Amino acid sequence: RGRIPGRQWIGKHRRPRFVSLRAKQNMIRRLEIEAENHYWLSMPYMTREQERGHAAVRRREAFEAIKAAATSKFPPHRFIADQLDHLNVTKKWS
Amino acid sequence: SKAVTRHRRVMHFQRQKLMAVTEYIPPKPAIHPSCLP
Amino acid sequence: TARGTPSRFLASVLHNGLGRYVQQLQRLSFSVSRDGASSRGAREFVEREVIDFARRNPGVVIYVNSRPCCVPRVVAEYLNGAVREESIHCKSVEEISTLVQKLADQSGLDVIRIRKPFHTDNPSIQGQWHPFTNKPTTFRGLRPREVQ
Amino acid sequence: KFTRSRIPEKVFQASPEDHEKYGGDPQNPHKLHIVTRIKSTRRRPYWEKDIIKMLGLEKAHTPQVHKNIPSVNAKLKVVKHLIRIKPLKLPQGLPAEENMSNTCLKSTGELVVQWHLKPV
Amino acid sequence: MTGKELFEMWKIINPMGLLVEELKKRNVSAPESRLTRQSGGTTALPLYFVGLYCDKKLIAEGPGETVLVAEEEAARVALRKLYGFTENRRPWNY
Amino acid sequence: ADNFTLLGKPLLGKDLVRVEATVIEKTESWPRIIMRFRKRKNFKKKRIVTTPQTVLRINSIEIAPCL
Amino acid sequence: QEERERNNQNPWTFERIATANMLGIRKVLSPYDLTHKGKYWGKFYMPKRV
Amino acid sequence: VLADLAIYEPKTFKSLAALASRRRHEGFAAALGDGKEPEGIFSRVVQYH
Amino acid sequence: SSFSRAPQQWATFARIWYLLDGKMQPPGKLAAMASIRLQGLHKPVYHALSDCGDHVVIMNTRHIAFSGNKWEQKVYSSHTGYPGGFRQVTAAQLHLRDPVAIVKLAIYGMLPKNLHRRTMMERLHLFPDEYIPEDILKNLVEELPQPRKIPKRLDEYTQEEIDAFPRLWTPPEDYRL
Amino acid sequence: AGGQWRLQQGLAANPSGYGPLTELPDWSYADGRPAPPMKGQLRRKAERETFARRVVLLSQEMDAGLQAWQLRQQKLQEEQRKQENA
RNA sequence: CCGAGCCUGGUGAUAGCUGGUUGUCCAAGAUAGAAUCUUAGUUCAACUUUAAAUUUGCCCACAGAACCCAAAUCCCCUUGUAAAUUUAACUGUUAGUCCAAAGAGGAACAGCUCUUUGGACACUAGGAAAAAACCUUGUAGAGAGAGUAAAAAAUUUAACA
Ligand SMILES: [Mg+2]
Ligand SMILES: [Mg+2]
Ligand SMILES: [Mg+2]
Ligand SMILES: [Mg+2]
Ligand SMILES: [Mg+2]
Ligand SMILES: [Mg+2]
Ligand SMILES: [Mg+2]
Ligand SMILES: [Mg+2]
Ligand SMILES: [Mg+2]
Ligand SMILES: [Zn+2]
Repeated sequence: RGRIPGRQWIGKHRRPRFVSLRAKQNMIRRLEIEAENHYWLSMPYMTREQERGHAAVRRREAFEAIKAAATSKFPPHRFIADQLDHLNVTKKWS
Repeated sequence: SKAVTRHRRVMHFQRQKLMAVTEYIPPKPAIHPSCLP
Repeated sequence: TARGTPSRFLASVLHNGLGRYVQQLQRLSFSVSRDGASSRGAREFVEREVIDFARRNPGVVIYVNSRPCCVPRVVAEYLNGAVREESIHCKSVEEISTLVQKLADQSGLDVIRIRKPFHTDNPSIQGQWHPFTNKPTTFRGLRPREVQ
Repeated sequence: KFTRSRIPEKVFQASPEDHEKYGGDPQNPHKLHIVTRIKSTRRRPYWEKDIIKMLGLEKAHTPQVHKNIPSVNAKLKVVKHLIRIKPLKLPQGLPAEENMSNTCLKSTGELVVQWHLKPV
Repeated sequence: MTGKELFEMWKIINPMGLLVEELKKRNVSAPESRLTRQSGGTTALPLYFVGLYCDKKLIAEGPGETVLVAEEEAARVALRKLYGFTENRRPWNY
Repeated sequence: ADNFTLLGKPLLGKDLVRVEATVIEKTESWPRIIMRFRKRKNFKKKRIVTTPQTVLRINSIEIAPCL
Repeated sequence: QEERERNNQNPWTFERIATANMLGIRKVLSPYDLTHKGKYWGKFYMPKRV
Repeated sequence: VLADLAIYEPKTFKSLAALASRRRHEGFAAALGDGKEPEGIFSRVVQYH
Repeated sequence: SSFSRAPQQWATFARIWYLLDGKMQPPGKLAAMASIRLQGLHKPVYHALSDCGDHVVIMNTRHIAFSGNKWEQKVYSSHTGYPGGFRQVTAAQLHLRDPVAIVKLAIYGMLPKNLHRRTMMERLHLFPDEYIPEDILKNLVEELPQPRKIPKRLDEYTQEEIDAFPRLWTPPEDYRL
Repeated sequence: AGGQWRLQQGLAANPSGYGPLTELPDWSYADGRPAPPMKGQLRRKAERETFARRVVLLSQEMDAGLQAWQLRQQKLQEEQRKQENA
């Protein structure tokens, strides 16, 4: 007795989940935070034409720095010291 | 399943929470309008 | 694994912290090979900073064997008699130095799981808790529902 | 079907009592939005998650500064439900070069330029 | 010595007799032992608390399985308190 | 102490107390094992760590009359 | 109906929450919901709903 | 630490419980009148900068 | 402290004999508290490995009262083991047969479902009437208070309370009553 | 617990975030000497300086854009003046 | 052990078919479709990976994009950010399930089937009872520290002159 048809959370007939005041409080909190977010999003500080052409310089320097870092790709340097330090394994006290 | 159904199609939990929070909160005075007034 | 491995309660040797602190690493015995690319690290360590090690730590004693070995070893025993064998085979000098320094810092007691990260021989003040601490008494000591 | 939701601009039109309660003066408005991520980027569309990635808020509970300008407010509107925002407060003026190091934030959205680390 | 207390190092006999001897050396009356609290008296695990009171004033309380164990433990407590070797005493200075 | 105590808001004054503690030993912690395993996917990996640990002993505590 | 939707003390109404999209609820919702705000579910109609 | 304190020195934990009860009473007085009153003495807070 | 080690341990982990009276109390609350004390949660030294339980005894289970129409609503059900042995008895008849079974099974449900449940149920004690064997009305410690109050009856309300209580309305004289 | 109260009072919801419980030094030499800064505090402070420099640059760029708009509007004014003078 | 014997050789017969496939550690990584004696497969495209050259790449601001007879979309300077294209070399995936939404078929049935936008799963963790697909939540460790997230169903019913 007490069986559910098929799976418990899907299909034409499922186990009916219900709401709790815990979830109600949680969601009202989320949405009131979102309402104050709307408020603070309002009243901008500058206009489109005011803010049009100020950051293009910084964006340009950023993109050219990225280009330089990407172009800077080569093999590393090789050195006689790094090569010949492999000879140091056969040392022994005389 | 389909949108319109013969039975009441059980809805998503988020939606059911939203509908359970959104109701007509009747504006009542602190005093009942019969005994005092 | 904790249940497979033994355990101990945290403790110090002889209560070293109260009195004068003493470096309770007693002895080191290095076994190195003249030949062998594996013993190059030990040889260069003995060259540079084993002298400085002994001079920094006069209390400890150091023996060097310098005998043919396919693998260089370091043996160290502590005040308790705790033995510690370690293999420095194919090991760099800076990490060998850190190893020796940590052995000098380490005490004479084998490393295993510690049940408790502290130890207080005088834990309880104001009297240990018993069930009758936080409840009152009765007039001339009467149990509930008792005439005399 | 599910699509990018257009927001009517009338939503972002403050009322007199809204001003009175939030203490946000429309005249002489703030300049900078402190932002923090409250919601999971999972179970969210690719545009929302990659937009917050572009803004640079992969890490939660991390106050990050953006401008108060329409181009950014667009993305902020798009991912508004995922974030707690608040404008920047400072009584002590901009941080001087001498006080670059003794800076500290507050839960009230304020930025103290000096941090003496002891009570009044 | 810091760890173990007195009577693990220095065993004694007739602690209550030694206690009355000490109290009469200090010129006070011979106190009486009185059970303050008890539980499970008929139970297989009797538990008693004995207090040593002089002139209607207490000096030491002691738990015990039985009355004798409780009173001798209270005598030991009084001895520790008198000699000043209470576990809550000033640690050794360095 | 046995009959009193002093609370901070949050912490007490510096010169009011003086808590001296000595370091006694530094060691590698006993080897702690961490492995991740998944089912029917040949995903198995093991790793062993030896976290460093230090031991202190508190020598003495004293109180100043400065209230 | 009109006086109830005028005099409801709830500061939160389906039209507001939907036109705002304050929790991505347009996911669970339909575009028809914008005009079928709360009263409708498929063919049904709850007049008490607001 | 609250646990081991209540274990080994119950007098201090009883002091803490009395402190908490008094703070509850101060909070109730504040719930009655938030301002327009002298704030609780223990409810007073420290300002750091 | 300045106590000895073994006596200190003994007094710390010792057992306690709690008593309660079941005169007009709810078995729900009574079993909740009895479970707390049997587990020994009230001891701040509680951990599952040490059986820090305490003996509990309750009196006058016969004079127990539920909240609601539970005397009829509730159904204590048990299967004997044979076919058709699926017996059910309402709380009323189950009480008439055995007045303690209600409270003991209530605590049986309250307590954890580990094998310690049976041991703690053994430690529990039970009496439908205000009478006790000598040993276990002797070896007691303390009688903690009851969860709820008992409302007074008209014969119990003194006269001065009635006089202090103001009368609310004036009846007309012409009325049979 | 109490994080909301700490926030309404002005402190961090988590005491480990900021304040005297976490920013102060955790140890000092018995002789009274100052201990070296720990890596957590060092990285937090570096992050704070980066944050502050970012705030400064952002505000400077916003003010520069506003000033550039003002200059461009003045240009437009003076060039209309030129036009009707022609 | 005869739908046509047993033995040997070709013969290690072939098999898109089943099964199996050995030491340690790390990183990136399921992704439109077309043709096929083709749908248990394969080839190409796409996706994924690797190493390099180059520069624009994602979000996008006004404006712009049909007569017939709705949610959104395309392009798109700025701004926010750092990726994208091309080149050289292959492999593998290419029989997919639920949910929300727009539709069709069906019975306005299916844990049904088929397309589209999106999400999750086939990767870890907490919760709804156990629970793939529901809600929170992702970059990995030691802790005998702390603050939060989603997170517990409420209902009792009809007198009448
Ligand atoms: Mg099933
Ligand atoms: Mg659908
Ligand atoms: Mg044949
Ligand atoms: Mg073959
Ligand atoms: Mg095939
Ligand atoms: Mg990976
Ligand atoms: Mg573009
Ligand atoms: Mg299907
Ligand atoms: Mg199906
Ligand atoms: Zn009335």
